[PDB]
Amino acid sequence: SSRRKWNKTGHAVRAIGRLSSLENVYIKADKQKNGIKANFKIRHNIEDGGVQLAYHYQQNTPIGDGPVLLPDNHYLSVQSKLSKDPNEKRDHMVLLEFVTAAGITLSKGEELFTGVVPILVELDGDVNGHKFSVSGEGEGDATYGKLTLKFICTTGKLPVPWPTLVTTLVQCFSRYPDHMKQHDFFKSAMPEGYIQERTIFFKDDGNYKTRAEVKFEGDTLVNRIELKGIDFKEDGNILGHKLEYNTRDQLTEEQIAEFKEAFSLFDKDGDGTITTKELGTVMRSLGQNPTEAELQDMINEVDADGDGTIDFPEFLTMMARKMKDTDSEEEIREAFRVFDKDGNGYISAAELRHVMTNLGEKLTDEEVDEMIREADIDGDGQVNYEEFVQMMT
Amino acid sequence: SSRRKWNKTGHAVRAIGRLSSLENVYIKADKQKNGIKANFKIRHNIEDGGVQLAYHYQQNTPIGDGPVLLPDNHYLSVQSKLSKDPNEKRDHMVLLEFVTAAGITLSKGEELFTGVVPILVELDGDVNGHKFSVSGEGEGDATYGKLTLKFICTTGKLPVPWPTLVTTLVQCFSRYPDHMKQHDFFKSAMPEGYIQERTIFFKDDGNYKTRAEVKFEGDTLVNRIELKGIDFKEDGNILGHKLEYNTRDQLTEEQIAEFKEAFSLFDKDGDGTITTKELGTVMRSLGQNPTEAELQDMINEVDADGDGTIDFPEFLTMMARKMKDTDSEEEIREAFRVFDKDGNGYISAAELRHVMTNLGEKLTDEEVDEMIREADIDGDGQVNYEEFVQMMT
Ligand SMILES: [Ca+2]
Ligand SMILES: [Ca+2]
Ligand SMILES: [Ca+2]
Ligand SMILES: [Ca+2]
Ligand SMILES: [Ca+2]
Ligand SMILES: [Ca+2]
Ligand SMILES: [Ca+2]
Ligand SMILES: [Ca+2]
Repeated sequence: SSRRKWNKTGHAVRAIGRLSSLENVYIKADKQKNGIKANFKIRHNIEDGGVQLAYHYQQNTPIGDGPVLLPDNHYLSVQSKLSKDPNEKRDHMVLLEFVTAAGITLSKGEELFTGVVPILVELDGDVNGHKFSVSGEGEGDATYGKLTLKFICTTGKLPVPWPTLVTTLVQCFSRYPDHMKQHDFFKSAMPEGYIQERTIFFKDDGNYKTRAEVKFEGDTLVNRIELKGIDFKEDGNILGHKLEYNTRDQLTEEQIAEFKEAFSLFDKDGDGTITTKELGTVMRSLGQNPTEAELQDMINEVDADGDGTIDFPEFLTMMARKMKDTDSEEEIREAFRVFDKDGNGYISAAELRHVMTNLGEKLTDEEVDEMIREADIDGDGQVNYEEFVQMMT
Repeated sequence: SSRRKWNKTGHAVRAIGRLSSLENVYIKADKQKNGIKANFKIRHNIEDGGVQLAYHYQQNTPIGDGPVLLPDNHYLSVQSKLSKDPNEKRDHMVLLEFVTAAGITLSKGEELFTGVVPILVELDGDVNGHKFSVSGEGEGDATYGKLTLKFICTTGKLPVPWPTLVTTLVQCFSRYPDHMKQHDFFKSAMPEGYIQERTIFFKDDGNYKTRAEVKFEGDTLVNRIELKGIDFKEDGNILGHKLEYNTRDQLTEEQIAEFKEAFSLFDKDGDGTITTKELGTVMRSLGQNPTEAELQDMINEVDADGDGTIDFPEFLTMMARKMKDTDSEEEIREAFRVFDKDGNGYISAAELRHVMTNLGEKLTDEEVDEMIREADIDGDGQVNYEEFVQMMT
């Protein structure tokens, strides 16, 4: 039938789009410049529909003369979230970002990034003759590939949309997994730093050319940029400000922080990933004793890059999974039974603290009492299943 | 805060459940019996909530004396869909199943399964003294790991729920990828066949013990089973028929068949998986010429078992992906532009046939006309964007 022919041809053509839709940042060595090159495309959603493509071409070279690491081909996977500060009057962007290297299967610089690192960003721009500046500050935690920053336009109104400046405004904060440590050029160039140059082509519109110096100044990682844009159309998507600010929707900063706290309970050594030993330790603490092979099978069923561990973005994907309403409810039932160790249908204060302390939290009885009090609708001093449901909902 | 503590502890406990939730069928060699062993658990949804667990223990041994293949540890991934025949008065089950081997990273028997194979299934059962029989027939297409069968209770009312009999009622039809051909015990035992024995333990209830002979009789693959159940509770979930029949919901047989037809357009050699060469061929046919490395990157971003190809269940996952309403609409825009080769905003009959013939279909002009006619709301002889949207929606 014609409708069947349409449907199947449609699927095929849509499949081409999904199969060919490279969203990752692809990195290759540039041995002749003792550095790297990258290319990728950014899809900027246009207000009221459509996308504005931005083709990125990138090259990086060391500032110092110390030896650096030149990588085999690989990529970075980026999850970004843009938001606003309700208390901020200046034109601004709040940014949360997780970035993880992958694509390859199973020293001084690395040490600089094991903890939380303060970040300063400064950009002076010229787009079609319009002069502007941006300042940003925040922190980087390369262990989880995490960035949190706030940027301000210090010259008033930004003459271009914030999302077009995201890639320009610190890939040294990417998480490189253990088996890819020898492929992290960005950290290897530290503390002296690297130069990062891009041309960014906005299709049917102008282009940005950027040059940046990324280096430590004392204990702060600093990104200092010059940007120049040319050939932009007065009422194009850029100068005409026709791009969406943030994506609809997104699991929000607060929820992510909750999942991260949960993640830390498993990631006992704080190295940014969960191993079989760590999952085993957690399960053993709650009374379950699966074998090493079983733990490996368990991790495999939710391991996306086959590295044998669950990193934070993998943890997030597992927990953000859709779930049928029936599965969701049964999962909550199973969770209740975990808390309710004696199976009497009520979570006591003693059972709550046993669970949390075993997971690796350090609560006083008074803190446990307050959690109980929060959920204890009928005031009997315990949390029944119905009360537990509300609390988890 | 207490709510934050609850939320994060909740996530952690729920994460344990999702991390530990082995759903795959785990296969290991049983060299002493010249065969294999397996174990897995099935979660049967209980009507009005809850799950009935069924712990499976399995062993298989060859019927013949010819040499067989003993595998390294691996697993089978199963997607099953139960349905009913509205025209069927007998107690019955309609079943569609895709089964794919994995878990291992990068002869006479195999040949028997390269095409569609007819299947007959017969089971004589005794559960708590209740005698019953089931007959089934259908086809297997191991190339896609696909089974399609219909089963009838030939003794009247089935004294147990259909879903509890699914695993008992032909793993020779699993798709084993090229790099795992030496690990396919099931096909290696053919045509002479194998004995398959299980004990299935239903938690807080009775157990099934099964013995089956799976072998070719002429050109038909036959599964002949004896089942005995003991210790079942009169008003347990089994004898009391308290289990859900099918899962809510599921992309339906008709949609899957459309996606399979779409898949075949890429899978030009019909070997059940899409390579970089095949995606390249398809894209080249529509005017796109990505490099081999680009095609490999493209496939990687949607490759789940890292084997470097996209099999049918991987294709389905890619196409069943959630998609934000805005992404969905832009994807349809991009698809339109593919059909509308001259960019005039209208898909002509000439443009439609060019697209379909290049994808690898063989339509007459009259068939193309009918597709146009189906979508051509305003009768101008072409398909505009609004008309295209309706057709894809
Ligand atoms: Ca760890
Ligand atoms: Ca992983
Ligand atoms: Ca209790
Ligand atoms: Ca209570
Ligand atoms: Ca193929
Ligand atoms: Ca694959
Ligand atoms: Ca046209
Ligand atoms: Ca028309």
